[PDB]
Amino acid sequence: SKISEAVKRARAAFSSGRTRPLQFRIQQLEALQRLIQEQEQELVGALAADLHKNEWNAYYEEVVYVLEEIEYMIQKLPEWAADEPVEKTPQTQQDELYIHSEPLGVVLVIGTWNYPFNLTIQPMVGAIAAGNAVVLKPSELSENMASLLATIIPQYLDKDLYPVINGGVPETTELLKERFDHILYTGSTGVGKIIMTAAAKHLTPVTLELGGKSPCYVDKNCDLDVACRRIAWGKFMNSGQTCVAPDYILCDPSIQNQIVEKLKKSLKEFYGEDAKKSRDYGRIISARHFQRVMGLIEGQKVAYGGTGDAATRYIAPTILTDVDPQSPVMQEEIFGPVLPIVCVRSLEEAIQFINQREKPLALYMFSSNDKVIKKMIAETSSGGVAANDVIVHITLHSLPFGGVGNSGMGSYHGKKSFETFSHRRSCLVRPLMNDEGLKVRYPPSP
Amino acid sequence: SKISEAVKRARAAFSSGRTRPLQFRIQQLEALQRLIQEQEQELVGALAADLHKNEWNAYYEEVVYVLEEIEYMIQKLPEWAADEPVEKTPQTQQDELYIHSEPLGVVLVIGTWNYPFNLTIQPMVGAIAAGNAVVLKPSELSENMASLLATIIPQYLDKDLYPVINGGVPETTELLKERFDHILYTGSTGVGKIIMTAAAKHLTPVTLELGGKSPCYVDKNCDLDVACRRIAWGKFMNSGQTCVAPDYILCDPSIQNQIVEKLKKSLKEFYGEDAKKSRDYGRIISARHFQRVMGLIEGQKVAYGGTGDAATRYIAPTILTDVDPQSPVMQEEIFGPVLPIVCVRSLEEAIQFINQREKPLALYMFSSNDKVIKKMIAETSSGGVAANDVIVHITLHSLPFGGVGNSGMGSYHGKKSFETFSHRRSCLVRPLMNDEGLKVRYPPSP
Ligand SMILES: CC(=O)Nc1ccc(Nc2ccc(S(C)(=O)=O)cc2[N+](=O)[O-])cc1
Ligand SMILES: CC(=O)Nc1ccc(Nc2ccc(S(C)(=O)=O)cc2[N+](=O)[O-])cc1
Repeated sequence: SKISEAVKRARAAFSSGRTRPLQFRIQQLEALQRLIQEQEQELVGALAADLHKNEWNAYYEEVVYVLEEIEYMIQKLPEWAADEPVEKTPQTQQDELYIHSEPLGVVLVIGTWNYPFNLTIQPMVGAIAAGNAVVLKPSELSENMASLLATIIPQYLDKDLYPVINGGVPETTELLKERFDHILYTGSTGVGKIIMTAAAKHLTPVTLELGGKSPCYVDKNCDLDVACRRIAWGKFMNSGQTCVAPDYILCDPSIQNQIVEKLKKSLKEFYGEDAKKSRDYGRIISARHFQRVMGLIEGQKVAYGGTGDAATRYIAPTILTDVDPQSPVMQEEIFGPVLPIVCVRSLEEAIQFINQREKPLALYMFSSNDKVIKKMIAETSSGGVAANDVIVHITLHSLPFGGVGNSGMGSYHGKKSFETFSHRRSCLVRPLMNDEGLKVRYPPSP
Repeated sequence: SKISEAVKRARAAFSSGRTRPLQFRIQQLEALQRLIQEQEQELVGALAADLHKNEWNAYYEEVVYVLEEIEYMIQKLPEWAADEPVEKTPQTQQDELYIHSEPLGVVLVIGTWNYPFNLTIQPMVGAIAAGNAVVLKPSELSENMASLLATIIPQYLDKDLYPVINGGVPETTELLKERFDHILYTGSTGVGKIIMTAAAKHLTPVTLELGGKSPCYVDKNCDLDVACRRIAWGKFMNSGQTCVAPDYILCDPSIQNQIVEKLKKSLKEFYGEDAKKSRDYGRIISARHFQRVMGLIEGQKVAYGGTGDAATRYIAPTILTDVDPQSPVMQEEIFGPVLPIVCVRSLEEAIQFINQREKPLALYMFSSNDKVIKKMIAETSSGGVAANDVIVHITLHSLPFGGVGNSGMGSYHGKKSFETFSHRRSCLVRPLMNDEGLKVRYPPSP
């Protein structure tokens, strides 16, 4: 009964109080740091095999953000873990009022496949920092990374506290019968409901980082040269397989073709004339997803790319024009290198378009006008927002990353990770003295 | 069917953007303030009929805390709602980084019966302040308060935005099929799982204020006169029907009888020789609960009280001695005026006793030694903690109130209510100019 054994062993190890001193956690974190350094080439190998990442983007688009998180947490831990004194009242002057931070217990992190290292290990850094045992369940789709982590994690980190669980849906389903103190899951909206249903049975709090279609509004009087380069970058990295990728563009029909053009120009700079020959361009994860993505290109007006190779699972950077909001490519998260352009004739119409759909993980807008930015923000709802750039808003330690509605609940990154994986316990400490002022509360009343 | 209409009307009213300006929210809150003043005697009448509260404790043990919350929120709203600037990095100097607060949408508050006004309206204050539509579902067990709120709420507050839903389990069950943006529920652990299961279907975030047995540890060398007075107060108010009532006592067998004695002494001061003749002493809510509470007194060593009257649903303040941890009275939340005393022979044994059970909403300890206080806190887990008092820790605006594990998830009160009923949206605003520092990210890579 291996799953149950790993969980039981993790719980027992947590109960012994081993994780409580900050020294212990900082050292596990320092062990992770060494893992990342000593296994750099193996990590690159795994990412290359799974997603056709090269050595540069394997580091600068995934791994390096784990390191920065580790470095930041090690540094801020004593301050975060310290009891937090709070505002008193005229009646609680003599009292101590503070918030006490403590671990939840055993935490489950369920990873996903598009960034199989980062989206497994970054949440773990937080949960470790917060003093929890952490059970890991990597995605099977990132087969090479899943198998590597199961090997190297126990080589560096405490064996009982941080077990890795292998498998897929059947194994995952069985893991969710075990009692956890917190569950963090990154993946799809549909599975989020399953995680939550399973969590309810033990009243387990959850953090769900889910999906949706992240809109990208482009304004008329803005510099499209800068805009389209940034959009193309965030859209086409990892072959479009990014939760906060700009999924589609909204723009006035008068600027459509210029956008198409400036995108091509930027794409050619990134990946050359043929993207299949670029070491910087990725591949689709699985055969099933390759076909899903191809099927969305059908019956569409292609302005660029449009072709794919089933063997190596390559899809050329594709731009679609005059796209029908009801067509398949606009009815699901694309998660591939296909960028539809939908026309709207005003800011107000773009806002309405966004609000009639489920709330996205990210919302993007490009504009020189501060008032256009402020209005779209005030009148929409999304997990997070970036104006005049993409992706970057989820890499800053001071901005919590998370969804809302269908794109998720809860958040992590930086201090938020510590908070998410802790219980914040309200404490009141009074002196035990006969206080004559408190005698009014006691019966009988006058 | 008319449940569906109320929700739809509430959603449409929220969609119109009516709740967004702070002016509107403050107005609704000022209307609630008016309600509490103009309906003071009707509220007292309802609480007297349901729980045998008198006019003094109806106000000072319930209603006054709604008022303080309203006054505090009105005052702090502009500050809380304001965009919150966050720490920058050397690379985001030119940028704007802030957290934007926005309503979730339509909020459901499901109330409970023991404090049928406070535990319905206090959460509502927060959800209103945060700019949501708020659907209310009062507990049917507090039949008089449930029926009153359905009458008076629409007289003072916006009719579409803040509907009251009448009924019980069947009506509640049907309400949970509707799509909400947040659900707050106060009640039992068992029903919490149902709420959460229903919430998963729409990925609705939940705040669960649940139950458990709140322990009260009494140390050997502390002044038992002050201790037992405070314990008896918190234990026996509202006839023991309090989520954060000290449920049982843990103490060394050497101080047991003194405790029993000092409790009697305090009880006699509160409610006279016969508590049935005191207008300050409450009654059990329902016939079903009266019997539940009586059945827990059986086969137990009674040291005081022990008798009850089925007609008026009165149970005398009861103290049980040398109680077996395995007996019924120690295997469920008492929620009645029956105080068991369980013997432990050390602090370490008390800690172990607490940790082997489900996590309680509150943990109480009485001691002159701060090192004993600090140790029990560090080595246990509970929703909140009070040392050398009871109840009071959940009445301070700066201490979030909520559970952990089986005692619940999430929290509210003060600023936390505002946060809980909002989405905290991370915003990054960059200038749309050229940035040569950004060039390093674009392919082709080194
Ligand atoms: C900031 C920058 O220049 N480049 C850059 C490149 C890649 C990333 N990574 C990155 C991008 C998106 C996502 S997600 C959650 O939307 O799938 C996750 C990561 N991640 O954590 O690895 C983050 C930043
Ligand atoms: C602070 C003080 O002296 N007395 C005092 C007396 C009564 C209360 N009320 C009070 C006590 C407990 C609970 S609960 C959630 O545990 O059921 C709720 C309320 N309530 O309705 O606000 C709060 C404070």
